[PDB]
Amino acid sequence: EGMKFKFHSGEKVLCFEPDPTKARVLYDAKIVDVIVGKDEKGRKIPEYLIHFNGWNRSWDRWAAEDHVLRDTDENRRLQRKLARKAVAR
Repeated sequence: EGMKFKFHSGEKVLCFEPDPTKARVLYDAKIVDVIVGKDEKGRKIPEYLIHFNGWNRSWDRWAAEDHVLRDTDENRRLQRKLARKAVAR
């Protein structure tokens, strides 16, 4: 690998809505795999296979490190804020 990974396989996490057509929110999620990938420019980055809790494995997707947050009180609070803001009615 060479590089440093902030998260690890098996780690329960909060992952942002990966669909840009959808409201920004944080899902309860789990790291399922980790590789070295690339950004828009071809520069090496870390990437994570995310399974989203309560969603079947067809929703699994690769995310960049910054789209994933550690599951903490602090990020739980943010999850609440983002979720209640997304209610459109």
